[PDB]
Amino acid sequence: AVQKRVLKSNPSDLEKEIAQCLLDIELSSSSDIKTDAKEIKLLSCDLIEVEKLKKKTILIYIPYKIYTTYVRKIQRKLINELEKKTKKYVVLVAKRTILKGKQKNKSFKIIPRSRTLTSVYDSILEDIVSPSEIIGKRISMKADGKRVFKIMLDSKERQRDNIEEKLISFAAVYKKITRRDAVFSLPP
RNA sequence: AUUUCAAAGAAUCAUUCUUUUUAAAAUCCGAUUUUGUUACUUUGAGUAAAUUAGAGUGUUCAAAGCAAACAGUUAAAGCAU
Repeated sequence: AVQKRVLKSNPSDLEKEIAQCLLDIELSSSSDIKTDAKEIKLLSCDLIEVEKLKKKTILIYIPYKIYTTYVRKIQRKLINELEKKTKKYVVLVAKRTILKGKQKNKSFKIIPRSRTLTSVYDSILEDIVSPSEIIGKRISMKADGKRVFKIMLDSKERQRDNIEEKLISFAAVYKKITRRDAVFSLPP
């Protein structure tokens, strides 16, 4: 039934807890979850704990097609309901193929731009911020050659109370995904 | 303009050189090893001597040359029994 329906990965408790929360929204029939949670499929989940230690954050991988068609459409409303159920800070991202064309893979006349490492990381950066929208990107090159990605977000979600912990969370998630340093900001 | 960023360790003087690992496809016993072409570059292979650079070597020195050196008044010694 429900665990097998939701979870792509083999049976696991915390993944099952997210599935349970989505099911809890689906059973109850909350007002603004449009056409239910019910076609959401969980690929896998990871748990990340930030240095500043304000709760813990869950990253959720979703199959690309489900994520674009279902998750992206409703995403702010869906995340807030899931956040309300969930005891920890959740972010949903699309799983994406990464490969190099010098390996000369079987089904490819040239690797698509969508499957390029840089494009994938930019696309994932879009996915994590998603309820808020990127104004601009800037890469600061430290004297010792360390590189810091300064990401400016919108002015709409600036006036939320949860901002800096969320910015820390975005920075944390992107670092866990790829070991670049981030900084995030909101307009003066 | 454009397409795979990096990370951590070990060696070593705050420096430096290095190793490990981070998608995908094919293969071999869940682990193990392969993946455009050319220019460019690295090593190599094979490559007349004389000349040339250059080592060894006091031709009376040097230009040269390719020789020489050692000990023995004819034995010490080495090796054949």
